[PDB]
Amino acid sequence: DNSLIKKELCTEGASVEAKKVYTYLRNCWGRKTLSSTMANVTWNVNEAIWVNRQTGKYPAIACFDYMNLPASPADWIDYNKISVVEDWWNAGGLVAACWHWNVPVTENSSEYKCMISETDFDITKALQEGTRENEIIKADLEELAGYLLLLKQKNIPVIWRPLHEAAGKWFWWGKDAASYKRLWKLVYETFKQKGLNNLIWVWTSETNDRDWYPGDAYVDIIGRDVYHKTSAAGLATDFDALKKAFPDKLIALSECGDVATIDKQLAAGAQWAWFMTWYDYEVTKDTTAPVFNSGQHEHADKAWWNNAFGQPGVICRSDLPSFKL
Ligand SMILES: OC[C@H]1O[C@H](OC[C@H]2O[C@@H](O[C@H]3[C@H](O)[C@H](O)[C@H](O[C@H]4[C@H](O)[C@H](O)[C@H](O)O[C@@H]4CO)O[C@@H]3CO)[C@@H](O)[C@@H](O)[C@@H]2O[C@@H]2O[C@H](CO)[C@@H](O)[C@H](O)[C@@H]2O)[C@H](O)[C@@H](O)[C@H]1O
Ligand SMILES: [Ca+2]
Ligand SMILES: [Cl-]
Repeated sequence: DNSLIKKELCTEGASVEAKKVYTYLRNCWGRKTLSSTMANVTWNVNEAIWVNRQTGKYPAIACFDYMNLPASPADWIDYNKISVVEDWWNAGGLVAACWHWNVPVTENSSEYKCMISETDFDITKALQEGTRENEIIKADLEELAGYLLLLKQKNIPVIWRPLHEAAGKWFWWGKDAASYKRLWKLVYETFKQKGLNNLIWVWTSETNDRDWYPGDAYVDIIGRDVYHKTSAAGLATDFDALKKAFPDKLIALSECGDVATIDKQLAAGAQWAWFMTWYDYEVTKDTTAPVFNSGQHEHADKAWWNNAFGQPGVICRSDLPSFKL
């Protein structure tokens, strides 16, 4: 029974494809779990290709990262070149994106980071009109809205997960809950101003952090990021806690590495809407290097993925229905 899960996206006039994707996810709730991989760093499906070469199947969802706004467009990274994203969608896969929001390490720096230990960027100043920090984030949102509009123009919906792990307090946007929620609302309202109706909004919870929750008007799905947790009972306890906290929303395992196998998690009752393994930089950065074939992987290796795909409840790319017209 999925009747508790809200039926409509929080976005007024959401795109036809985004509604189809959301409806399918809602229909899968409690029955199936989608598989997902992260890009190697930002803008490729190298980890999806790796999983196929390890297992014979592709993950359902491929995720991309808009982290490289400061350098793009550039010869080595150009978010205007959306062919990698179109190709994956046109091969029948679902598209996701997150955003490590990189900001100057200090005033006038040419180096950009997101962790609080590596940048003194102040969110309080970023929300004050016209400060250096405010003009920076407004210019980033303006550039990113342009990139996402290229996908909306192509009728590609995006499972969109910005500003993640806020209550872990290790990113610059996790200074305090009140400014965090103002920043989320600013992103949401900016993207609405630019007509981005193709986004399904995923808010990443640290559990027990309702004061950081941006609110029902700005969130569609709840995400949870978990590393180094090999007790399946522990993961199911987290799953059930999030379910009690947000009874009307899908709950996903939006990042994971070094976690119990999916069969153990499902047996324990953790029925995530999807799981996405993080990328292993050295293994998948080059699909033609010998390391690409080893099967070893810092977050989920060949055995883990072969176990996941051997489960009835797990959806691979070929199991998905069509989300086009
Ligand atoms: O332009 C400004 C930027 O320059 C630097 O990054 C560019 C550089 O990125 C390399 O990947 C890094 C990435 O920068 C992150 O630091 C990433 O952090 C991840 C953590 O490792 C961990 O996994 C965490 O959970 O998640 C984080 C988010 O992904 O790590 C990776 C790996 O170290 C890599 O892509 C480089 O290739 C790239 O540099 C370019 O390289 C090409 C050729 O390969 C050159 O032609 C270009 O001129 C670049 O040098 C800086 O780190 C950024 O923060 C930012 O300042
Ligand atoms: Ca740029
Ligand atoms: Cl497949």
